Amino acid sequence: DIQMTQSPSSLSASVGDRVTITCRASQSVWRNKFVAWYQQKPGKAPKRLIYAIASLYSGVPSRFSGSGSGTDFTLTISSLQPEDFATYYCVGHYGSENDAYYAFGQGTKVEIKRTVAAPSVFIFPPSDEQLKSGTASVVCLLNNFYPREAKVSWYVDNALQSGNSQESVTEQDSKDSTYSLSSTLTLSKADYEKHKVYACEVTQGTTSVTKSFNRGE
Amino acid sequence: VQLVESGGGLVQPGGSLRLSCTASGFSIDSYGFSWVRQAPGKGLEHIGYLTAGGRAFYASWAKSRSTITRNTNENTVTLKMNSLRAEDTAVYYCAKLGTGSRFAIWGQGTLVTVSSASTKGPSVFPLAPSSKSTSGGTAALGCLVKDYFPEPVTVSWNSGALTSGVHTFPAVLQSSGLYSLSSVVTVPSSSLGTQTYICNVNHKPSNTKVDKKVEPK
Repeated sequence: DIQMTQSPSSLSASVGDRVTITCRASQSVWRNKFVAWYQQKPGKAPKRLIYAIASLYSGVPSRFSGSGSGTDFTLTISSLQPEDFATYYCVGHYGSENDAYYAFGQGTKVEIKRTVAAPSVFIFPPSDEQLKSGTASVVCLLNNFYPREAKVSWYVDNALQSGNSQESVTEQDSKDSTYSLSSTLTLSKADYEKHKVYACEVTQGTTSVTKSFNRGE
Repeated sequence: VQLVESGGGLVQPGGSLRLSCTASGFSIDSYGFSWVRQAPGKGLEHIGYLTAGGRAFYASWAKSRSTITRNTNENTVTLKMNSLRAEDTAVYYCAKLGTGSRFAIWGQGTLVTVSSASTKGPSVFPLAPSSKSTSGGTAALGCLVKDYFPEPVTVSWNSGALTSGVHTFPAVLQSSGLYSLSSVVTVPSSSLGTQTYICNVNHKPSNTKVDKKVEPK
């Protein structure tokens, strides 16, 4: 086997910052040079950026450069751009006449650092159409916030909910560098029609924002 | 030149996958090829490698369950894996990784879903704009795409004429074993009485397309 260990595992940097990602192979890579760097943007297959430690592939932006030898390798982004939001992998090959193993590093997430932005919070009751299926989904939207971290808490007639919500986050927006999050509270039709006030509470820093509705209004 | 994976689809828990990788524009035995995969929300993972000479080396985690072979007649390299786990649900690629050479090539990848659920098209419920999902002159609306299997769905708005402010969230796997996601869009509140908003949901695995008009209130 061979493995690759990348550092850091995630980073934030401002537009135009220099970014450095390091990678340590558990074995000497083949011919001391068989290391590539891959980039995976959101919703895309992986794309090779650099091969043989430092060779930039045709059509890869020139702010990407690779360095190192033996078992220690480094990817440098000289001037971070929003389009660089991706997970980056070093890929190493261990070879001998009786060996041929490859490994990806664990990946390094890169995002753009910007100023904090408060989310715009919207809450949606279940449709009457879904209720006839026996299930009620209450959706809470947190739109265009930064940074990615936020706490969402569901309240039903002031009772804190637990274990019946699921959350999902977008990738960083290429233009405003914000994220968006959805929290969906799932209830039985019986439970939903039994209570009145539904509230989603969003906490970012020193601010909590709660959007609510009363059932059937 | 082209690599094309085939044999993807559904596998019951504890079953086996059988994937083929068909080369176009060259003979499959002029190079060595890798099988790689990526589970949802995880990093890329090397499975095994078949040298140009036809010898199969496996990453240790995969060796006990996996078999990689070659069929020069059909110009294919094959992957078989047994006792499939939930954690084996992933997009699988064949690839010459190009860690040291300029020649790299990847297939487009094929999804393998390891589950006891069966194929089901989505129910698409409105996330209606209201006085509550309006703040200032911005209204939020969307569609809840619930209870489909397997991944993926694609969502557009008004046949692709509307993309600004659209957020289509990653799918979540519900306890039922079916997937769910919401797609949302913010629009001028002043458009709600005039403009028609239709989400177009496509679920290729079930050959189902749903167009849901989202009306206010």
